[PDB]
Amino acid sequence: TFVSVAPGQTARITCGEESLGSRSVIWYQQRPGQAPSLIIYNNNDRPSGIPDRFSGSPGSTFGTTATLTITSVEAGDEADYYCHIWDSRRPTNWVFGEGTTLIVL
Amino acid sequence: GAIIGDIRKAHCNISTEQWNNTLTQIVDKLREQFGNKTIIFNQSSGG
Amino acid sequence: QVHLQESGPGLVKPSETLSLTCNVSGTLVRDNYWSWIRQPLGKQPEWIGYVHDSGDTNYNPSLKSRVHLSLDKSKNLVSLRLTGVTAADSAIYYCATTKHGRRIYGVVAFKEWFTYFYMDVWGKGTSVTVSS
Ligand SMILES: *[C@@H]1O[C@H](CO)[C@@H](O[C@@H]2O[C@H](CO)[C@@H](O[C@@H]3O[C@H](CO[C@H]4O[C@H](CO)[C@@H](O)[C@H](O)[C@@H]4O)[C@@H](O)[C@H](O[C@H]4O[C@H](CO)[C@@H](O)[C@H](O)[C@@H]4O[C@H]4O[C@H](CO)[C@@H](O)[C@H](O)[C@@H]4O)[C@@H]3O)[C@H](O)[C@H]2NC(C)=O)[C@H](O)[C@H]1NC(C)=O
Ligand SMILES: *[C@@H]1O[C@H](CO)[C@@H](O[C@@H]2O[C@H](CO)[C@@H](O[C@@H]3O[C@H](CO)[C@@H](O)[C@H](O[C@H]4O[C@H](CO)[C@@H](O)[C@H](O)[C@@H]4O)[C@@H]3O)[C@H](O)[C@H]2NC(C)=O)[C@H](O)[C@H]1NC(C)=O
Ligand SMILES: *[C@@H]1O[C@H](CO)[C@@H](O)[C@H](O)[C@H]1NC(C)=O
Ligand SMILES: *[C@@H]1O[C@H](CO)[C@@H](O)[C@H](O)[C@H]1NC(C)=O
Ligand SMILES: *[C@@H]1O[C@H](CO)[C@@H](O)[C@H](O)[C@H]1NC(C)=O
Repeated sequence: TFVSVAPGQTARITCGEESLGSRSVIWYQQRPGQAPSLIIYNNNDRPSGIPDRFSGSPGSTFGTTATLTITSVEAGDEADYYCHIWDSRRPTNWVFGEGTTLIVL
Repeated sequence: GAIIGDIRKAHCNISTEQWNNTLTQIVDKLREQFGNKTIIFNQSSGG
Repeated sequence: QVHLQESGPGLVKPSETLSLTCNVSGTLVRDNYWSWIRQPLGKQPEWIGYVHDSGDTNYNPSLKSRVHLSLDKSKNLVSLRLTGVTAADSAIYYCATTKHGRRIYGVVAFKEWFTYFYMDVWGKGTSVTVSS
């Protein structure tokens, strides 16, 4: 679950299972030796303190998979990314998915 | 086969004021054939 | 600027009623919701759940055996207690707040909505390990 992307290029992160029903994806990041934080607090809505560079897919998809698109990778992007699915079909899952460690050369 | 949408039971959509619009009409005419808010609508007993 | 302090003996004997404490910073416990997160060293984090006074005392469905959360309004402290610690409990814990979020996808009266929680802030945490 390791992704290698050169600086300044585009990156794609795939997390979660098939889109059986609607989702409300929550995106989290983990910094080595530092407390986590938040990036996206909804399917597409974002909080303050971050520009509109980040993008995501809506939750009105059936049979697809949640994906994250990152462009213009910088030195500060080196962190472990986690996804949290929220389906109306399955109960609330208390275990996060396969964390993708994105490394920058 | 299966469900691939959302679990949402079948439902019917009537306007909220239409049922009162027709109510006042039959009610006013009912005062003629029948003795004149004494009008009560109740569900059937069943069977 | 939000900071918090934790505690812990460091070394915990097996099969001991371990207790953990977490304080607050400015925000009172009555008008806020708190959650605990357990993360094994180097693996994905695991969510214990959220606890709140006056009814909202839901725990982790998977365990539902030895978890016990309590609140102290006078001291503004929240305590986490486990009975019968095992060898797999060595993990970093985090006490932090959470924010609600609503989504409706159907009829308002037929329960087609589930509240989703996101943690705006995260705690510093304290390391807990078990040895002999
Ligand atoms: C028969 O009568 C019943 C009621 O008696 C009526 O039920 C209604 O069903 C509709 C189905 O569409 C429900 O509408 C949904 O409502 C919620 C909440 O909307 C809020 O926000 C709007 C303003 O935006 C306000 O007007 C409203 O009052 C609420 O505050 C939303 O979840 C739905 O819209 C989102 O989801 C849609 C489906 O995925 C998307 O197409 C849409 O874009 C909306 O956003 C989604 O995509 C975004 C993409 O960026 C994303 O950011 C969002 O997070 C989200 O994923 C939808 O409007 C309505 O609530 C029901 N009524 C009540 C009272 O609750 C029936 O429709 C009516 N007719 C029939 C034939 O049965
Ligand atoms: C109603 O109940 C029936 C009976 O349980 C159920 O039928 C089952 O459907 C599933 C659909 O996945 C079948 O499972 C598949 O069987 C074979 C095993 O060799 C494979 O085709 C599939 O494996 C792939 O898919 C899995 C995910 O589904 C992956 O985990 C796996 O790695 C593979 O990619 C899969 O296991 C199952 O055989 C039938 N069972 C019977 C007895 O027919 C049906 O789905 C239920 N319907 C509803 C609507 O709930
Ligand atoms: C029912 O559908 C018709 C046709 O689309 C529409 O004109 C009407 O407004 C709908 N009824 C209500 C109560 O909204
Ligand atoms: C309908 O009738 C039942 C008895 O069959 C009675 O208990 C009930 O109150 C009535 N409801 C109304 C709305 O008049
Ligand atoms: C009518 O509506 C009332 C509430 O106004 C509800 O309690 C009752 O069950 C409904 N049905 C009848 C037959 O009164």
